[PDB]
Amino acid sequence: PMRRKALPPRTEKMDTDQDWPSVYPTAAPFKPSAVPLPVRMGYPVKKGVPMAKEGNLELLKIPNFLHLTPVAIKRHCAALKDFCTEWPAALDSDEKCEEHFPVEIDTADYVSSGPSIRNPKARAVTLRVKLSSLNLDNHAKKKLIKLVGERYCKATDVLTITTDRCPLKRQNYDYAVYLLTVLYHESWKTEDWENSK
Amino acid sequence: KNRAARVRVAKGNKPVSYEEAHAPHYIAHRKGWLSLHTGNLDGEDHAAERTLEDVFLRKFMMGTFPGCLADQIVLKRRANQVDICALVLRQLPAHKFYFLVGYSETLLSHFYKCPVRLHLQTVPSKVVYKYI
Amino acid sequence: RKYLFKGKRLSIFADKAFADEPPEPEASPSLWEIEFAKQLASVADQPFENGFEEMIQWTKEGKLWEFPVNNEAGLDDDGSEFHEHIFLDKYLEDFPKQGPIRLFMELVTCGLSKNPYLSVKQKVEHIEWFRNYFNEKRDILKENNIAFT
Amino acid sequence: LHVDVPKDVTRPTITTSDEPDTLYKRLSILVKAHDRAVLDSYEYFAVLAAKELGISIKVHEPPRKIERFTLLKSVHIFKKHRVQYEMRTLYRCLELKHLTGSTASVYLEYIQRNLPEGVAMEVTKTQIQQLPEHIKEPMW
Amino acid sequence: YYVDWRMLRDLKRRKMAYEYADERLRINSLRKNTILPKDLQEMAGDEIAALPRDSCPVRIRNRCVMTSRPRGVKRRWRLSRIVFRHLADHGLLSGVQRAIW
Amino acid sequence: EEIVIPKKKTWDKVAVLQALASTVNRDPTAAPYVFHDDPYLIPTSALESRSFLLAKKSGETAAKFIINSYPKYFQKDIAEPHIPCLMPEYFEPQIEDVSEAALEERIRLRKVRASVDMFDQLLQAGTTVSLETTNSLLDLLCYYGDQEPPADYP
Amino acid sequence: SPLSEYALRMSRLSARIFGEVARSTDSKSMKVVSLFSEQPLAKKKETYDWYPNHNTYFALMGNLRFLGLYRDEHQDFKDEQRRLKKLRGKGKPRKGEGKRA
Ligand SMILES: [Mg+2]
Ligand SMILES: [Mg+2]
Repeated sequence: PMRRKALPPRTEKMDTDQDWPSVYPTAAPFKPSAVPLPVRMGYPVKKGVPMAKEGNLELLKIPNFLHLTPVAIKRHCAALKDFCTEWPAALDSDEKCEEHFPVEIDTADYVSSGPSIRNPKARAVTLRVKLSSLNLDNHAKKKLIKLVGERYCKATDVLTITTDRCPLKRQNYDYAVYLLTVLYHESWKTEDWENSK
Repeated sequence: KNRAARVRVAKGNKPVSYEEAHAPHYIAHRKGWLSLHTGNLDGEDHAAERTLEDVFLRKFMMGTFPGCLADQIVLKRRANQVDICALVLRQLPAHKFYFLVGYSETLLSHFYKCPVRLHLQTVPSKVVYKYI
Repeated sequence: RKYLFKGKRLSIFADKAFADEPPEPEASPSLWEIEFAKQLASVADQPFENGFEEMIQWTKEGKLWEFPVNNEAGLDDDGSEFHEHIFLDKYLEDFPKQGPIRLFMELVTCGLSKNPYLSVKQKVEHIEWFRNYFNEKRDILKENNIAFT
Repeated sequence: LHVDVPKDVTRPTITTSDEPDTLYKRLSILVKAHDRAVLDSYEYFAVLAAKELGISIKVHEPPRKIERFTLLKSVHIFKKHRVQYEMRTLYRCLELKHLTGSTASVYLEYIQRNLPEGVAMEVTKTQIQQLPEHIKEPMW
Repeated sequence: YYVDWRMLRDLKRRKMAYEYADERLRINSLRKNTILPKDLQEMAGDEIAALPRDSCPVRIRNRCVMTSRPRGVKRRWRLSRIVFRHLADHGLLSGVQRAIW
Repeated sequence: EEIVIPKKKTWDKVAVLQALASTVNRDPTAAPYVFHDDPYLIPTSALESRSFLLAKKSGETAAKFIINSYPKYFQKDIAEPHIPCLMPEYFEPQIEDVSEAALEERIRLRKVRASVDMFDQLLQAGTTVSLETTNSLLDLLCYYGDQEPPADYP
Repeated sequence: SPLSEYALRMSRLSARIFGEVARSTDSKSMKVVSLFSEQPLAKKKETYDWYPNHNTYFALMGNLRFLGLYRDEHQDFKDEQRRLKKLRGKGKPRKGEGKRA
């Protein structure tokens, strides 16, 4: 019962005009038997060369991009084009967007490594609208600016409503829209006590 | 004198691997990190839980592949996937490795509730960086 | 000659002007139908051919996260709404409409509205606890001129 | 494959809905890592992917953060002798512009699924929408 | 088996504080204000006292999860300085290196 | 004046992976993906190919046995979203009372002999049994032909 | 400066909109809002799950060692020290039969 003998590395059978994307379709660790390159890594000893690929822990510790090569990325994006949709041509500038879509909703996603996909910061939502875009009478704009306090910035004329109190992002998003509606309608309303300013 | 993670000199007959040869102050200079997760990055959580999983995962692999490990394992976490890259000596028959891979993967996927994969690169014998 | 679809047919059956009239789940899936479906899957069951096919199977089984990442995937708080979490004064009707107890419960429900770590059901449980507590202390409250329920 | 090639490869079904699509004015992707070289390789992969899908992208490097703490070197006494440790965080910000919601989902999936180990992403989508219909008209 | 009997006592303190968290919150709220009658506040001061001592969350001590060391712990990793240095000096902590500057 | 917003396309969660898979082809110089990508672990012959996979399937069964026999150690769930397929399985009835409902559980678990005992016991008491429930019992018995479902264990 | 009627009535109109405390509340009584807006210390996953389940690890690995699928060098080392010690006659006495009666 002799010990088993390892086969010769399959890099020997790889042609120089092969389809490398097929060799590394997805993210994998560095395999010295599949990567047909004489790469060396390691601080060399005096009168020594850097270590070879076979049995090289340092090359294994690297997050290689062999699966992501310029030929693969172009072949991948060619397939992914059918998913994309075209931005409306008319909105060629940021000022043009402010005209037709004055409300800016900021939402943040977080990607980390672990068993849990939960992040506490993902619930927060931020609404930013310019008071110029809102139809506000001279009375209304003064009332809107006093109620919002520091949320309004005179330099930029932007009202910032940040809502994180509710557990979910869809709840916090709907709450910020609610806060704007009440502030807008309340600003137009005139109360008798306002005549005493 | 500093005694931390330093394989001391003998009489030139002690084989040491690349990982063993370099003392702690060469970390991030000549040798990298054995585990790569996002839990020690700034403004990131769950460093303690990733670190505890690493300690166990290393003790598990040593016992599950006793005497068959050529060097310390490399742990790579991407999303919820865990990837274990181990240099293993060619001592055991080939079919035994297939059994231990199926067993160790399924057992650790039902223990941490994540997809766990084992990547084995077999060496004929331990690779010696230098004799110290 | 041996035309596959040209020639005489059995003609025992007639053209299906009506098709699939009875629903496929005429009854809840029986053991016979549940087991046949498992065998149909095995007919085309081949091993993974690359990392993509392995990841495809893991995703269908829930093992691998869905992309793009949603940090609130599968996390719905009883299908509630923002107004349910924020406006909680409906539950304070049983309490006195004015007085010290109302002033206290106002502070309690204000904090609960700003609590993102509790569901509406849990927040209501906090309010209900105080209703029963003050009911028990009716005699001490009456001495202090506070009338509860 | 030299002679044996797939004939009609199956492609996923993409069905256009009747709901309007989201409009992202901006989409900032802040990747973090302990290694600068990994960010450089990821920056090249992400910028190439955007250019191939028609997306407009810009890149800058936010200043790095180094967090240092001190510990006691000995197990017992010898207070004056310490050992210090640090964790380095490096950033690469990919600022995309004028993306529909379908283009941002496919792109983010593709680049998030290819996120190297040890790299953390922080997407900051900025949607643009009209005014609420109630707000549009003042009602007393 | 946990590391030692001290870690065992700490673990139980942590599980009895989780059981009594809502209760000690609701009762203690009645005391941390100036809006309720002092008679009720004096009585709530005793209901909170009557709860078991291990329900109190200030009797929890953060110990190294692997050696049960009461002091010297780093809260981000839950390890003592001695255990942390062993993992850090071996390249096993992801991104932790020595600080040279 | 009014801008025309494009209609959003939609696709399945696996659609993107399927698109990327379509690009790549089989590697002519590599063994099937099932087999480990190491020269020492590549199946030389057809006998080793089947033996290597049976050793893999055997190791998977050894883990599933331990998980299903010591479930208390595999119960802490730290995965959000929750992954049902990575939790211990339970196949023995946990309803002790002898009722039509308890019989229904055994039928759902597909135990043949235990269900017959509880059905006869239900008849011995004479308690009503629904015709639909009585049919679920016959399905299990008729399909498995009065024999306990085949399984492998110590 | 003082707050005039317009200022005070505007402040209450704002608080009513943003769900803030509307009345004049002492600093002491503002703790009730804090207590019920913040997760208590004992309910945070860091506190109640501070430790790994040491019983699961010690039990699971022991069960695997008895099934032959795991090897504990430390335990095998101890098992031989006990075997040798019993031969030398220094083994553990039986309970209730200790040196002292
Ligand atoms: Mg001890
Ligand atoms: Mg303390």
